[PDB]
Amino acid sequence: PVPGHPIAAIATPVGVGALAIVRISGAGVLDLADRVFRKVHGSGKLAEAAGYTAHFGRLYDGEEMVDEVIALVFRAPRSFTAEQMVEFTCHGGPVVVGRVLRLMLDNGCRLAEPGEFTRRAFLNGRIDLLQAEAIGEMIHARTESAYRTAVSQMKGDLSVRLGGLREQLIRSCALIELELDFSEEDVEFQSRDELTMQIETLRSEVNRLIDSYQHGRIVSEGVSTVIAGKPNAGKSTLLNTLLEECFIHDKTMFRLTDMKMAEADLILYLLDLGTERLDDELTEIRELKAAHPAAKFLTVANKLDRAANADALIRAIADGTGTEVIGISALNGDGIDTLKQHMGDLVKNLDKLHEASVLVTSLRHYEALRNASDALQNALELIAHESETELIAFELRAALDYVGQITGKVVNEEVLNTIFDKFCIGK
Amino acid sequence: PVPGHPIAAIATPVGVGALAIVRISGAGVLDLADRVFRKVHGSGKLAEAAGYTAHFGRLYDGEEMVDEVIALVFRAPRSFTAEQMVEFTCHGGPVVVGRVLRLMLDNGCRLAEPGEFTRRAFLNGRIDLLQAEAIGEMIHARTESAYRTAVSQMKGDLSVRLGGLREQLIRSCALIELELDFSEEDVEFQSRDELTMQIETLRSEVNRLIDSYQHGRIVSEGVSTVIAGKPNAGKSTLLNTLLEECFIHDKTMFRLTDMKMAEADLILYLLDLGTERLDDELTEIRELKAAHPAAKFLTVANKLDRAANADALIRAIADGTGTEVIGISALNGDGIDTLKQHMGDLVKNLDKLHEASVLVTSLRHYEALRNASDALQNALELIAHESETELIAFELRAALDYVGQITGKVVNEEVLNTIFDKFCIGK
Ligand SMILES: Nc1nc(=O)c2c([nH]1)NC[C@@H](CNc1ccc(C(=O)N[C@@H](CCC(=O)O)C(=O)O)cc1)N2C=O
Ligand SMILES: Nc1nc(=O)c2c([nH]1)NC[C@@H](CNc1ccc(C(=O)N[C@@H](CCC(=O)O)C(=O)O)cc1)N2C=O
Ligand SMILES: Nc1nc2c(ncn2[C@@H]2O[C@H](COP(=O)(O)OP(=O)(O)O)[C@@H](O)[C@H]2O)c(=O)[nH]1
Ligand SMILES: Nc1nc2c(ncn2[C@@H]2O[C@H](COP(=O)(O)OP(=O)(O)O)[C@@H](O)[C@H]2O)c(=O)[nH]1
Repeated sequence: PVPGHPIAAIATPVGVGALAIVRISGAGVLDLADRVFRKVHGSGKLAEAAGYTAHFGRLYDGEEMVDEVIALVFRAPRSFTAEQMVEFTCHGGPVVVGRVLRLMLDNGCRLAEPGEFTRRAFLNGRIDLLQAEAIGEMIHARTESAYRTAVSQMKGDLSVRLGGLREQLIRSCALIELELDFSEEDVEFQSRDELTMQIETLRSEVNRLIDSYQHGRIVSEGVSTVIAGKPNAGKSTLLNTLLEECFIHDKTMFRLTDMKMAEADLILYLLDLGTERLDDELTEIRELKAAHPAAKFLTVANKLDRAANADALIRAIADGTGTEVIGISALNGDGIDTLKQHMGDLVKNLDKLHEASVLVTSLRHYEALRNASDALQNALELIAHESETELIAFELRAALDYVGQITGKVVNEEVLNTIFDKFCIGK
Repeated sequence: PVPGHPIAAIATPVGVGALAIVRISGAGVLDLADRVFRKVHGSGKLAEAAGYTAHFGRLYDGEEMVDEVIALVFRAPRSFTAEQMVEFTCHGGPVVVGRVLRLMLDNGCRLAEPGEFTRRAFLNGRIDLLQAEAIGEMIHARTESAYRTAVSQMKGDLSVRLGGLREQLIRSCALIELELDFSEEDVEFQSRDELTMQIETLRSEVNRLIDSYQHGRIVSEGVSTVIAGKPNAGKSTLLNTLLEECFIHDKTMFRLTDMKMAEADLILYLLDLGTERLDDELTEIRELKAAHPAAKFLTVANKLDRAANADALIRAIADGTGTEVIGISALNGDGIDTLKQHMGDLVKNLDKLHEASVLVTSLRHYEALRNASDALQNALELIAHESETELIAFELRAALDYVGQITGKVVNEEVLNTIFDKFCIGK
């Protein structure tokens, strides 16, 4: 259970508050703490204290009282990082808290890399990659549904389901992984008949998951929306009135941005109604819609506040493009309520299984679940007819390898880096 | 030791972090905690737990897992508020932390008024008014010297010294407070000779303190500086290049502002060098200096970047006003280093006793120490010659009343309000 280098970090948000937490972790941490911590009543040393036990004392830079704090000892595996840690919670002043962090840093600790604490929690096996990512997802969450999704993932709901898939991928895999030497007349009395039934129910279980990512990505990172249109359309004017940037409506988040339009849930084409000289740029809107059939298209006719006649003009833009058109005054803010309601339509019209089925989020998992079900189909369709008995065991191990990668069974230490660099120093 | 209404509050700074602390306190708080907290391994209830003991469990809104937290039980008088409190430290996401606070609020707690926690700590007598104010002073501190000053006051250094004054004000006061009935031929063999010596050493001890406020106010709330001059002088241009607003230089803070000039440590008069048509507004600068003799005056000749000749002009502004003049280009930033150095001169030239003498800060204390030494002089000079023996006991009780007010011996519950309204919700 090797401990890491002692590391320290401010664990609470930057700013002014009643209290802050400096948290240190790693090899010999509470011996280090003892050099600077001094118990106020009696001298019960921290290194002598039980886990989950709090101590009121003072921090010192040699006769220089840094602050009055409360030290929380954690021991053994029974901590967040699953190593030795103490957590000073001090007065929540920026100058004070910074002094505390420095004191730790001067007396043995190094500054924590971003997400290193959770990284250690995963590496020590207290928590898995899903759960690790879930911690991050919760802290950054800005929607209720995003928050609730991370709670589920932290609780491990997905991990349970994925563990229930590793089940057959241990069962049916090791069943053929023992063809190594004992292959003379190996059977289980019509055994391959049940193996196909194991895979068919196994692959369909993976498919139920790969499906939820459509809803999941929306809940996690919101409905990605592009605002298109030629210069002077009103793009800027709409953007800041609706609030790279995002806003919330009907418990759903919308990521507004410009430029990769491949992968974009909703396209809003802005064109200045009755103002456009060259109005056959509705040919342009016809070929945006055509180039992104997966997206939801929505034609936003701007500058409705002038020319009070444009009902026929709206219908002409509609008919000429086959898209849906909405009249908008981005300056005044007219019909915006109607535009917003049309935007909230995207989530409403999708699918969504019985709420028991947990939503998979994050591209990484999706792609792996795909890679798994492809290897599963390779065993199902490509191999299961007349093909060999050694190449089939390759595909099954490939699937178990893929399902396991999402939970961290196979550590990539670059998959980890992209995950934890996303975290902030302190977690 | 009457407990207050259970109150809850986010105790950590607003924002995004690894961890946050919701802290609740008051009557029956850990019974309330128990309705929502659920220990993860075993069911050791919080209300059954020892003080200074931490518990890892989950918060719930009835089958709805709010978060995975760690509860810290505090009991009896042995807590910050000196009442029953638990402190949940949860994942530091704004959505999460807010959910936690709501859970507390829905299950018995009310939202804490600002500074109520420290208010309770003072009211329960765990801590005094000085120490109470010191907590605030530390959290808001933005200078090292401001930080170190609050630490001293939190440690109680001033309180010790002031307690050492309450000494004689109990000794010499009750010595004459027993003239109530036992006055027939009361003596202590030439007793009044030592009483004057008690007061003379007592009043001079108060005077040592009233003196430190000159340095103290600077350390606490910084050198208050007014930037004066007629429109188009360059006031705005200087202000934002030097950074209502304040900046730091030579470990000292400068409060820049416009208008009450009564009470202002440093006045900078800006006038556009070589640019001023009506240059006999140096009559105006002569009568600012004359109207505020206590302040430090400093004539700042702006717009030096044009007219490369103004050495003679500088000297003319100098000679015509008897002030010190500095050439400044507020736009380019020339001679600003020289202006800053002249500003740092104010703190350097003052007094400062041997560093053992603690700095009194805060107008409130100052005025009270004055009120005390005035009552002390009333006993010393007004009374001690031929005056009565009943009116002398009035002045001595007045001094003890004044010295005691600064430490909270006499609670004003409006003195308290102005102090704690200054605090933020959570402390
Ligand atoms: N003071 C504090 N420190 C933390 O590290 C922390 C909080 N609070 N609040 C939220 C909590 C959530 N995460 C956890 C998870 C597990 C453990 C832990 O000590 N693990 C033991 C539990 C066994 C037990 O005591 O019942 C384990 O062996 O799993 C600590 C924090 N968390 C971090 O965000
Ligand atoms: N978790 C936490 N809670 C707090 O309330 C708190 C921190 N940390 N860190 C800084 C500390 C400073 N203030 C104090 C002061 C006294 C006590 C206290 O429990 N008083 C007992 C001490 C006796 C003992 O255990 O030795 C007393 O009777 O005076 C708690 C916090 N503080 C708040 O800002
Ligand atoms: N009358 C009117 N003018 C608008 C409206 N929206 C934008 N404009 C004007 O059109 C100009 C360009 O708009 P802008 O949002 O910057 O479009 P963009 O440059 O393509 O992002 C601005 O100077 C606005 O004054 C609108 O709804 N009504
Ligand atoms: N060349 C030059 N122009 C300046 C300087 N300082 C200010 N100005 C100009 O003087 C004008 C008024 O300055 P301002 O700071 O607003 O003075 P205030 O209105 O009295 O606060 C501005 O428009 C500046 O362009 C300087 O140091 N050099």
